[PDB]
Amino acid sequence: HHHMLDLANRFNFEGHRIAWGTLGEGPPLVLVHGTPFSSQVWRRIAPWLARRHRVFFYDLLGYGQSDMPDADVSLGRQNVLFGALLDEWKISRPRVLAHDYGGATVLRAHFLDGIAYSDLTLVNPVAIAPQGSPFVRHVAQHEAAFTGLPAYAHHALVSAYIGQAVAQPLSDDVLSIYRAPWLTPAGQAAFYRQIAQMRQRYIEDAEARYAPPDFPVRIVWGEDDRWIPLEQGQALADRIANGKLIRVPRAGHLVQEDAPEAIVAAVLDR
Amino acid sequence: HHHMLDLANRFNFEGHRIAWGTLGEGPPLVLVHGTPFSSQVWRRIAPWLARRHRVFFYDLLGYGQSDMPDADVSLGRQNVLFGALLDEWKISRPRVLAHDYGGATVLRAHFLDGIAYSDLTLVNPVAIAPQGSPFVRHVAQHEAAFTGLPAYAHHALVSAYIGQAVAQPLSDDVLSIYRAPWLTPAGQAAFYRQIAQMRQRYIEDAEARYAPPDFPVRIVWGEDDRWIPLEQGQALADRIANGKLIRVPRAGHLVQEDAPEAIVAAVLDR
Amino acid sequence: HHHMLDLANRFNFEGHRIAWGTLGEGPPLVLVHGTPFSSQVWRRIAPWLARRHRVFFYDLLGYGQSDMPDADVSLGRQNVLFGALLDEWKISRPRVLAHDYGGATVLRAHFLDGIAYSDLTLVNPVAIAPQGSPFVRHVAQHEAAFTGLPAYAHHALVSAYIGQAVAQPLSDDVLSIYRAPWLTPAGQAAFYRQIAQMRQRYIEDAEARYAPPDFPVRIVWGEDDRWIPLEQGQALADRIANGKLIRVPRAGHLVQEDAPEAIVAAVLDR
Amino acid sequence: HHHMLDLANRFNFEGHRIAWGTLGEGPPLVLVHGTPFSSQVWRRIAPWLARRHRVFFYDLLGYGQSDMPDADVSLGRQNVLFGALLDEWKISRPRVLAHDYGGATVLRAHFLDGIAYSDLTLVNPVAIAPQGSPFVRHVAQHEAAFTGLPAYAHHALVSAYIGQAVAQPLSDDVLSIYRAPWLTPAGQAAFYRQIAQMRQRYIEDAEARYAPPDFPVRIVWGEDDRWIPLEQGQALADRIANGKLIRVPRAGHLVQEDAPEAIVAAVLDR
Ligand SMILES: [Cl-]
Ligand SMILES: [Cl-]
Ligand SMILES: [Cl-]
Ligand SMILES: [Cl-]
Ligand SMILES: [Cl-]
Ligand SMILES: [Cl-]
Ligand SMILES: [Cl-]
Ligand SMILES: [Cl-]
Ligand SMILES: [Mg+2]
Ligand SMILES: [Mg+2]
Repeated sequence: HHHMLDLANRFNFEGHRIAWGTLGEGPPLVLVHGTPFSSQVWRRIAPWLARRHRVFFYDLLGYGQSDMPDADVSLGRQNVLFGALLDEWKISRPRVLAHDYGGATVLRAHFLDGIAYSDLTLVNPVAIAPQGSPFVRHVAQHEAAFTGLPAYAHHALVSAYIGQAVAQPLSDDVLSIYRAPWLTPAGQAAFYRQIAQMRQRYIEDAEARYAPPDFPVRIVWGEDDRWIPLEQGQALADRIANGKLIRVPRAGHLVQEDAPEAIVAAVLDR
Repeated sequence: HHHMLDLANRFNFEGHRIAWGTLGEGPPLVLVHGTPFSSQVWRRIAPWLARRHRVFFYDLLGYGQSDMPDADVSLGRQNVLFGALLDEWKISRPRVLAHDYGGATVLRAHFLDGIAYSDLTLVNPVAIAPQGSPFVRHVAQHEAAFTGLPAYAHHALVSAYIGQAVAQPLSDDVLSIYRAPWLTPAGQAAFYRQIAQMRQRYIEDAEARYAPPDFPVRIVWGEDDRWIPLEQGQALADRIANGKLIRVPRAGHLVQEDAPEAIVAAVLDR
Repeated sequence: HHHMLDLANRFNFEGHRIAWGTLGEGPPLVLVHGTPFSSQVWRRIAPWLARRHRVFFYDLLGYGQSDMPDADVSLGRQNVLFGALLDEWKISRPRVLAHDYGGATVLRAHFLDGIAYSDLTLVNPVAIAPQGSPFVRHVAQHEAAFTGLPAYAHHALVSAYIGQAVAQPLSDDVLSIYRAPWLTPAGQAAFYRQIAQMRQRYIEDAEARYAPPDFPVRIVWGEDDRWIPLEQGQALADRIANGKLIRVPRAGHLVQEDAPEAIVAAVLDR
Repeated sequence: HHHMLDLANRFNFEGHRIAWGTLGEGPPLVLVHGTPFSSQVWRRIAPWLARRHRVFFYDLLGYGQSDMPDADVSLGRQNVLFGALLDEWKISRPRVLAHDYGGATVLRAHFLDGIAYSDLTLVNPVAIAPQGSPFVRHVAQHEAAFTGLPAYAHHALVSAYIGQAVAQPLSDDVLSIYRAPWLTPAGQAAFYRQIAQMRQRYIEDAEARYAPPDFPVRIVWGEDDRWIPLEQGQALADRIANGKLIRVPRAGHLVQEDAPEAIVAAVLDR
């Protein structure tokens, strides 16, 4: 596979270590991943965006190379960390590129917390409620029953769940990039924890304020998304992007794997 | 793959349909499968045994093509069904070939119910208490939590669980033979039902009476079985087979897939 | 996989039908593939370039969906066809995006035939002599022996040869896209024919004239190319691009499959 | 996969080392493989035949672990070696189990050289003229073009050719067992060498003498054999086996991989 992004740095967020890294120089561009993934979703994207921007990426608290504490790692926490990183990085009016729960996080940070962006690219965002597959919804009710699974059975569930996000099946090498953080004893608990902490109110609170903002918004949408119906993406575009949707054929929820070129084009050909 | 066995007959067992079939002519030989499989474990074995025997095979109540009722399908039921079928078939002193819970069933039918056999070939039988893999032991405590899973997640767990039974991974075609009965709504509930009903007492009651029986016994034992430790196979051989164990290297629990030739040899090369 | 590009049009070139298609509106951009592939190498690239350009793509004579005649299909012919299509399409100073033998063809058309471009993006071009893989050099000496192979053996060789062009193995569905044109009786003969017609002089004639052209030029280079050494890519960049290569890590010859996002970035982030 | 047979011994055949091994004790049983394979075709069969026989197996000159000389390795040589081994092993009237060119060899040794057997089991033997797949016939006419292939192309050809012998595709681990001897520089030359040395006369000379022998003959025939038409198997059965075939459904030429249990049953169930 293509190389993993180097998240060399550690930011202390309220006693938790947050992994982050940067590439390139120029105007700031911040990349925000979703669940159950990590900044590695940008490994074929960030290097091309870094030719003309200083690109920032970090792993959400509870994900990837960041700490996975027995603590609040929900969307109620992630926009606080997002704002804290922008201040740590001393950046103003960043370009923002965000996927899934990362999209929820930057929509909360703008509409609830007032953070100004220079422009915003969303990729299959979780943005209007209710949201959540039946698996997420069922697992959230039996957390201890799933965290206690034998390692191989957990391995199989994580592998299948990640597989639902793509229209083209991943190679095992690539699937491993996203699965591996969840396979340690801490990671297995962390996987079901962030599912169990999901709550509709985090998205509903942001959605109540949606309106076209004072910066351009574009929404890249994998048409074959098994998790969110296409018409929900169009409804979001109607609400904040003047009805504009960048539809990506033969791509599922994880457009970064099915069609990273689509995201590169959307950001660079703006 | 090889042809599936035709189980074209239906026997009424206390109001439940039991699928069964036969091949060949000659002395009777009855094949008994275990969990979570079906008579299809004999599809590469029964045709060769049928050259000189009238071979009978049936699907346990709750498995395969037999009915999957919300009722007792435990080992406490299966020996009753086994004896009822021997009566229905009007067979006396069959040769017996049995695997896993099929082995427990024919051991109970002989040592508890007094049924005489011509000879007995066991393949990785569940015969010594306690028995239960980590997945079965864990899932037994969370039945509704697992039956409630979305189809693709249950699909993932069943595929992985079946995979633990073999040393050489199955092709998808062959895995599908064993997985498919558990994927309908009734099959999904039935899969977790037969796990929830497992009890050590069904094995313990037979084990308390173990001794060399009044017919030849041999035990074919896949050495790499992930579900039953070799020590219990050695114990069974010491208790009922005068220390004789046919160890099969590089074969897991499901010897019928890793090394069906070993079972054909054990039965035919007396 | 992603949709195949629709090449619904046919151009009559000296009695041979040439397949081609177009997407988008605006300034013209022409895409030129290489061997042994087709315009399908642009199926994840052309749609994004078509957002702001009218994209044209065609299959080289002897390739893809174009006719596969028992005639000259070498690079000596392809620049004549390229110029004929530009005239047919009535396009002036197109942007050009070209790979492998497509690069050789557009370099010949500019440096030998004087055709003007407004911009040139080359991807792992065949441009510096000598060029040719071990398979090509061997098979060029035994055309009849390989054409005479039974279908499944030719199938295996074409599959293996195509696989040498990528760093990440293709799915069988994607490999089929590129292999299928070569599997008919006519396609099997055409595959070895275009190998046997290769000659270094077609490259050498163009190379003698290389200098920085009067339009911008950039070279995308998959670093792990098994068919062209990096040093020849650098030599070309030294001659026509002021020493600049856009290096693509973990990408082989067929950057379109290993890293299509790199090509999209190189064209659009100009 | 199941472990490889240990051919621990070496026999001097006319200045060439021949690999051979034995398992078990009791009456002799000699196993003879065919092309392009080795004694490893018996790795799941020989251990079960050894429970009551002393089983002998060796690799044909030119194959497997035996020497691969630039010398005659054809069927014209192999019956000489077979007779020399029987004499070296001091065995008389052995049971014989032979496949493919191994069948041709033991048929030639009996009907042309007069060696008496006590029992003969043939598996998809080469025995009736003419015999030879289009791949074999074409490669035999262009030997130098194929031996000079790049290693990866030879690897793909050998893999595909072996794949034609099975109805169920091999795992790569198992395919490796059969492919590996042909991948060294010496093995690559040796692979095309034994194809190029094939001649119909070796079969025709034996076929002219076929008649029911003074020992039992059984013919195991994989019904899906792509290399030898079923009609030639029935023709052989009519001439030396009283018209009897042991048909094996859903098995190809290499019955040892598709259905080793069928060969075990055929030898032992008597
Ligand atoms: Cl902090
Ligand atoms: Cl909620
Ligand atoms: Cl219990
Ligand atoms: Cl694709
Ligand atoms: Cl013309
Ligand atoms: Cl030349
Ligand atoms: Cl190998
Ligand atoms: Cl000949
Ligand atoms: Mg288990
Ligand atoms: Mg022992």
